[PDB]
Amino acid sequence: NLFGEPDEGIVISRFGMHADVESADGDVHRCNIRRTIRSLVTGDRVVWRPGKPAAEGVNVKGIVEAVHERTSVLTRPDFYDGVKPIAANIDQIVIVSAILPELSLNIIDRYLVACETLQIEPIIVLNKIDLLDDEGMAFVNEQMDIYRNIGYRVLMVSSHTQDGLKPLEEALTGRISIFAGQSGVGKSSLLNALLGLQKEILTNDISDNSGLGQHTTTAARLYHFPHGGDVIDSPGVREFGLWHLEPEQITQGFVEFHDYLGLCKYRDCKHDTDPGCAIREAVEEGKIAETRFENYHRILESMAQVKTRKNFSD
Amino acid sequence: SMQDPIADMLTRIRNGQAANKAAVTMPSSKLKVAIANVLKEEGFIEDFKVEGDTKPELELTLKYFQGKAVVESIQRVSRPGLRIYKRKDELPKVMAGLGIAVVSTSKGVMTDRAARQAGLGGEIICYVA
Amino acid sequence: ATVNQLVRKPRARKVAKSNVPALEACPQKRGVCTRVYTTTPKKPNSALRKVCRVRLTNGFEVTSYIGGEGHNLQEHSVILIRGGRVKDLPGVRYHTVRGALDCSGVKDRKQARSKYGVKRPKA
RNA sequence: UAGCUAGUAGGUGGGGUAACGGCUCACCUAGGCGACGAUCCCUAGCUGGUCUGAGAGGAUGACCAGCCACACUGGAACUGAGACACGGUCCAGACUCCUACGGGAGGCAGCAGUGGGGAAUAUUGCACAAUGGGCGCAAGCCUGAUGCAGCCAUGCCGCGUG
RNA sequence: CCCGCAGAAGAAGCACCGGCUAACUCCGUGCCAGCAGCCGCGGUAAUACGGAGGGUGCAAGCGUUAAUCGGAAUUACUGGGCGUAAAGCGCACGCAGGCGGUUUGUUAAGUCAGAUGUGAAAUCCCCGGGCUCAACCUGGGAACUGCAUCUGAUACUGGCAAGCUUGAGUCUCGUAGAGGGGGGUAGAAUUCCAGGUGUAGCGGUGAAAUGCGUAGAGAUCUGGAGGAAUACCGGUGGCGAAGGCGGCCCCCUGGACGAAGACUGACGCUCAGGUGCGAAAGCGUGGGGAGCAAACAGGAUUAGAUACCCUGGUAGUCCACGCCG
RNA sequence: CUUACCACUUUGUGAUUCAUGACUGGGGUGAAGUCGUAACAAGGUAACCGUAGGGGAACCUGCGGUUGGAUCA
Ligand SMILES: Nc1nc2c(ncn2[C@@H]2O[C@H](COP(=O)(O)OP(=O)(O)NP(=O)(O)O)[C@@H](O)[C@H]2O)c(=O)[nH]1
Ligand SMILES: [Mg+2]
Ligand SMILES: [Mg+2]
Ligand SMILES: [Mg+2]
Ligand SMILES: [Mg+2]
Ligand SMILES: [Mg+2]
Ligand SMILES: [Mg+2]
Ligand SMILES: [Mg+2]
Ligand SMILES: [Mg+2]
Ligand SMILES: [Mg+2]
Ligand SMILES: [Mg+2]
Ligand SMILES: [Mg+2]
Ligand SMILES: [Mg+2]
Ligand SMILES: [Mg+2]
Ligand SMILES: [Mg+2]
Ligand SMILES: [Mg+2]
Ligand SMILES: [Mg+2]
Ligand SMILES: [Mg+2]
Ligand SMILES: [Mg+2]
Ligand SMILES: [Mg+2]
Ligand SMILES: [Mg+2]
Ligand SMILES: [Mg+2]
Ligand SMILES: [Mg+2]
Ligand SMILES: [Mg+2]
Ligand SMILES: [Mg+2]
Ligand SMILES: [Mg+2]
Ligand SMILES: [Mg+2]
Ligand SMILES: [Mg+2]
Ligand SMILES: [Mg+2]
Ligand SMILES: [Mg+2]
Ligand SMILES: [Mg+2]
Ligand SMILES: [Mg+2]
Ligand SMILES: [Mg+2]
Ligand SMILES: [Mg+2]
Ligand SMILES: [Mg+2]
Ligand SMILES: [Mg+2]
Ligand SMILES: [Mg+2]
Ligand SMILES: [Mg+2]
Ligand SMILES: [Mg+2]
Ligand SMILES: [Mg+2]
Ligand SMILES: [Mg+2]
Ligand SMILES: [Mg+2]
Ligand SMILES: [Mg+2]
Ligand SMILES: [Mg+2]
Ligand SMILES: [Mg+2]
Ligand SMILES: [Mg+2]
Ligand SMILES: [Mg+2]
Ligand SMILES: [Zn+2]
Repeated sequence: NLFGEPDEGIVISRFGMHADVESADGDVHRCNIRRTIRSLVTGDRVVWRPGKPAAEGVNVKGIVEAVHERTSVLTRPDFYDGVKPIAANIDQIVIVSAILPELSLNIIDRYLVACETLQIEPIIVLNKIDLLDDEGMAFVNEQMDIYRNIGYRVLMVSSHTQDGLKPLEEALTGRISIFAGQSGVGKSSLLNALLGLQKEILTNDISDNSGLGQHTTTAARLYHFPHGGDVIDSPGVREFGLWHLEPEQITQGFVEFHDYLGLCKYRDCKHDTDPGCAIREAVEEGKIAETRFENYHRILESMAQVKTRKNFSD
Repeated sequence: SMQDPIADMLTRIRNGQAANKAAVTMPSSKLKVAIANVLKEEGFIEDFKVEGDTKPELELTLKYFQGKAVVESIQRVSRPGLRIYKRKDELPKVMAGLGIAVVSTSKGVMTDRAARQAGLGGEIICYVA
Repeated sequence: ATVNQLVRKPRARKVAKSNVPALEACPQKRGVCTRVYTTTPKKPNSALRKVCRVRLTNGFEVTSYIGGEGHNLQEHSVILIRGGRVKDLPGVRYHTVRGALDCSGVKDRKQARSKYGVKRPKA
């Protein structure tokens, strides 16, 4: 046979031709994949079987036969490729942003819209607050509160000084949390700080140069949380554009808009300059975050630019 | 520079036959005269004549039995870059003896037929068909 | 081109590169399996090829294919390899002689038995 | 791999060899070889031939025949018509063997055969009946040359299994 | 080797069957297991995987691997190529070398002819002979395509001698040319400085912003300073070996072409090594620096702009001498 | 007993070669991963050549060159 009896297992990480699979016993192994399988990402739950463990005193590659149906999944549309998933069976995403690499009220909004379409509970963290001066901290908090004023969990943590992680640790316990965000924001460093993994094994960490940082982590790897649950390190991303999502799904994604649906005199209210747009005046009096409204409009107009492709995303 | 007059004469004949000329003219030579005599004897060329004394010129009258060139193939075999000498027994045969190979033997310039009938080997000047 | 050029330097023919250098023109060689592992083929083909990396007697180390369904090969196995080429296995240019002094024949093989070291069934 | 060479290349004289010769020596000359590849480096016994090819060529040198070189490694000579000698001598070295530790013995790349290496290659056979060879007047003796036998489907050819 | 006895009695396997390539169907399987010399097969009827039946080929052998030649004209002597498929050095000069116009004489080196000697036997081939045939052994012949020597032949190539002028070169007279090196000079234009007038914007983009302007910008006039390049002519134009060369003038200098005539008399072509020239960028030292502009600074766009765009701007761009090649 | 030649050997060294090798540089192949999409149409700022600078990456910019670039009375 040259292989052991089949068993259930999780996908700790995917590396092209072959992935890393953890058995229920908790031992991880490199395992190949059958060509019949089409999609297989981190967090997937698969039926696999290891090879007979006698070769050069080390383990031989296992084979993964099939994957179980995903419960949840985090996907992202890719030009030339369609929508592709990053990690499945996820319970919570943590949008990791940092002031130095880039400050983007636009990427955070795109992520919020996405996770709202995916029903996954989000949480905003802002890394490297050590770089900002105390005045600058008071200058970043009065717009980080934009989201905590609509309930979003907003935390500020310094990975280098391990400052204020402790609430992040608490929010991370006993759940499955994918660390997502732009490259250089500190997702790997934050994981090193939180996991407290052995010094011999650490995620790659290169410093940013000029306008933007490198793409160090090119993989998505699961990690077992010390207290309880699991986190997932993800590769940095540049554009989280949303052309696959329908335009209405973007209005739904902004949670501060349900307070004004059906209050626009024109029923098909595009809400930009159409008369009687409730959210227009709502943002006129400051009920809505101006930046959020402008971001909504600009991502809508961005969808027009990226609708040029005739490929399908269904 | 001109480093082989015999190949020049051959190609003059060839291009004259192709361009359907009536008569060609080379700067004459004793050797050129002898080769022309062979092709007149073999009915390859109708006639040849030498004019002038200080700068003599040889003139050849090309044949055309059906308007098509009588000499349909002609090529220099022993060139200055590589000389070719054959012994009497291994003398060549052009078109299996239908054509004529001109060879310079110790007894002058003669057709392969005359040469091997005289039992003499020599430098193969060229093949005329 | 010119005969003079050929004289100044003659035409050098093209010597052939042997596609089985580890054989040293020997029809077969003997080695010991240092590692048995499963590999993947080229894009047209999908499979778990059973191959073994073998340290040869003449100091050479090469990867060899194992024909037939199943093998009893493990680490420290004295096998005999033969020349050949596997198209879909890049870098595998040797087979294993099924039935050669460590590797047994294929079980219940009935046709082309000689190609797998399977003695004639008693009948 | 572009320079190499000082007994180097010549000459005279002496010596030496069976024989010519820097073969050797004294002196003299300053040459000699090299791009038509010297020197250096790697590889390699050569040929008749063998395989292939229409031929030119290509590959190659297993068997048989001719030549060469070698006989554990290095060196030297003796004896002799012929040797610097496979089963002769001396020395030195390595290894193996005997030892009374004082010293001694040996050389299968002859025929069998053993271990080892290898994918792989055979009997520790019979006879000098024949052909050769050595010695002998001869008879005859010797001959793992040779003639035969043994083993192997290794090849070619033939036959059967109706 | 011959005779006798018994009894079909003691004696058949291996590979292949998708095409190449002779030979096809069922079942199992289901991109798995597996096959495969090359193309290739396998995801639900697989003639390609495994088993079975049937068939094809060979046979005491059959297959696989290794190795050589062939096919392969795929090292092209026989018998290949180089505009775009691999392949003309960036260009030139030039030693060795290869090749060499035409006539006469001589020589006989090459070349050819004849003769002789030799090219061991075996092996290869042909006609025979002997093993019951064959393999095998064997007689005779042919062949061994080679080498050497001697005697001749003199057409061609080579050598020698004497020529000849058609190749090559010289001279006389002129033509055209951004050919080259050096030195002057001119006129526009950009920028800068100083001053005159004078107001509030200028500048830039698709739109803007950065930037400059009330100390007066921008605009306009006058004067000055400096650097770089030479509208129009201008061309499908010319010159140069190539790279390249563009205001005008002077000095030095190379080549090309034309007419006629004289002169020399093969003095020629090509060229491995070698030597030289050789766009731009770049390097060293020292000047110079108007404009332009890698790097860099800034403003926009953008997820970002690390680019395109905008405002600036260093090296460099220019000169001298070297280097790079 | 001496002298000459001289094999072996010992140093001081030089050259060269083999085996191994700490520690590394790039490469190749697979490829159903990741980040963007560099080129192919004027590939959406024409590509490419030489050179210099810059940058996670394909690449960007300057200088000169080519058409093996579309459109353009
Ligand atoms: N000053 C500062 N630097 C930090 C802090 N946290 C992390 N960094 C540094 O910022 C860089 C972030 O790299 P990394 O963690 O790999 O980035 P990422 O956001 O995980 N994404 P990617 O892997 O694509 O680069 C590293 O150099 C890391 O050490 C912090 O709190 N302060
Ligand atoms: Mg993609
Ligand atoms: Mg990371
Ligand atoms: Mg498109
Ligand atoms: Mg003497
Ligand atoms: Mg004497
Ligand atoms: Mg040898
Ligand atoms: Mg042939
Ligand atoms: Mg040889
Ligand atoms: Mg032998
Ligand atoms: Mg020995
Ligand atoms: Mg004696
Ligand atoms: Mg001897
Ligand atoms: Mg002896
Ligand atoms: Mg012996
Ligand atoms: Mg022996
Ligand atoms: Mg006798
Ligand atoms: Mg005896
Ligand atoms: Mg037999
Ligand atoms: Mg068929
Ligand atoms: Mg099918
Ligand atoms: Mg079926
Ligand atoms: Mg089958
Ligand atoms: Mg069958
Ligand atoms: Mg050939
Ligand atoms: Mg060709
Ligand atoms: Mg090309
Ligand atoms: Mg080409
Ligand atoms: Mg050229
Ligand atoms: Mg001549
Ligand atoms: Mg000459
Ligand atoms: Mg002769
Ligand atoms: Mg003979
Ligand atoms: Mg007979
Ligand atoms: Mg002459
Ligand atoms: Mg004269
Ligand atoms: Mg040269
Ligand atoms: Mg320059
Ligand atoms: Mg400079
Ligand atoms: Mg300077
Ligand atoms: Mg600029
Ligand atoms: Mg910006
Ligand atoms: Mg100057
Ligand atoms: Mg593109
Ligand atoms: Mg482009
Ligand atoms: Mg740049
Ligand atoms: Mg040019
Ligand atoms: Zn509205």
